[PDB]
Amino acid sequence: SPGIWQLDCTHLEGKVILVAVHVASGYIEAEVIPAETGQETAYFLLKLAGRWPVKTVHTDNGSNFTSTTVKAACWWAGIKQEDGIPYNPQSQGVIESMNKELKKIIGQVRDQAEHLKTAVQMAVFIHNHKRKGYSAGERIVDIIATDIQ
Amino acid sequence: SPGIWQLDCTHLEGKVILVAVHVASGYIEAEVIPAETGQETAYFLLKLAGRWPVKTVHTDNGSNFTSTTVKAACWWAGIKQEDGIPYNPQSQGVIESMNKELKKIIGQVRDQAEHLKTAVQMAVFIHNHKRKGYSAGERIVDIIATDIQ
Ligand SMILES: CN(Cc1ccccc1C(=O)NCc1ccccc1)Cc1ccc2c(c1C(=O)O)OC[C@H](CCC(=O)O)O2
Ligand SMILES: CN(Cc1ccccc1C(=O)NCc1ccccc1)Cc1ccc2c(c1C(=O)O)OC[C@H](CCC(=O)O)O2
Ligand SMILES: [Cl-]
Ligand SMILES: [Cl-]
Repeated sequence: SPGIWQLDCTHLEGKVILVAVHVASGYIEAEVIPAETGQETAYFLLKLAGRWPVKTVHTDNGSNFTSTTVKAACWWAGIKQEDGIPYNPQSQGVIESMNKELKKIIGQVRDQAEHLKTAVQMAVFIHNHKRKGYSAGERIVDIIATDIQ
Repeated sequence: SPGIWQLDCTHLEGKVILVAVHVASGYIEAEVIPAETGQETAYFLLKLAGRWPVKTVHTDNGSNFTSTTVKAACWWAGIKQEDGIPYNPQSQGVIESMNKELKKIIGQVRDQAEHLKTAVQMAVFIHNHKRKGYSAGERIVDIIATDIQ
């Protein structure tokens, strides 16, 4: 499970926030895109996999699962592309809670930037650094390092 | 040194590739931008610092050191902004070598994408996964996890 990630798409201000969540740690990366296309999703996964050791991605919906551009990115980056069916129903609730948390943080910073993308990156920073006591950023590094060793 | 990063700007195809290098590991993040501005640099640092525990950034040039937008990003993200003067002359050679390596990789993948940004992300992936035997991606995680513990 050190290599498992989950995609998540949420909406704000008539734009799309694409999120990848490292399941085991709750660490996230995110970007603002005008719309959630296969090409946007593919590029996002390519970035993610160059930065972290991404073994498996649970796609956020059936369109991204189906997308041959997304499949091409997963092939390129050596990622196992999987569906995102919540066989464990707790997954649904976790993601919904996360989207609510992120939107709350974006609200708290929204006046510190003109553009939504800046606010989203501020929210990523706050989420990943928040101690709950370790932070998600500490947890992901410890989980992966333990795996390497 | 787990928290020390160096900025680096290189050019290709009439575009700018902005790179951050984790000094102790050689791990990199990079993006393609139309031009180096304070705003682009500030946004890049904001992204980097939300993803890794960035303590100190050696700026790539004096304009980015001076830029009040870059200083504002460093303030926001809790980064110590420093100059990039190669007091150790080996620094110069390392960054030059890295730029040549990255451009080499970009050439090797260039026909696998229409857009330069895609090729740059492929190059980031290849660089960070390359075993030198550990990869830069393994070294950065080990270095940071050892720091946390
Ligand atoms: C579609 N294209 C096809 C292609 C075109 C030419 C040669 C090979 C291929 C090919 O299939 N390569 C294999 C491959 C490797 C990795 C990932 C996917 C496929 C690749 C691609 C995907 C997402 C992008 C791209 C590009 C691009 O061509 O550069 O460009 C920027 C864009 C930014 C986000 C947005 O703007 O949506 O995301
Ligand atoms: C310039 N602006 C000033 C500002 C405007 C309104 C309110 C507060 C501030 C303010 O000073 N906040 C403190 C602050 C926090 C964090 C970093 C820097 C400053 C902030 C900013 C920087 C880089 C960006 C932005 C933005 C934006 O406003 O959203 O937008 C996307 C753009 C993308 C890259 C490109 O397009 O160059 O990079
Ligand atoms: Cl972090
Ligand atoms: Cl990696």
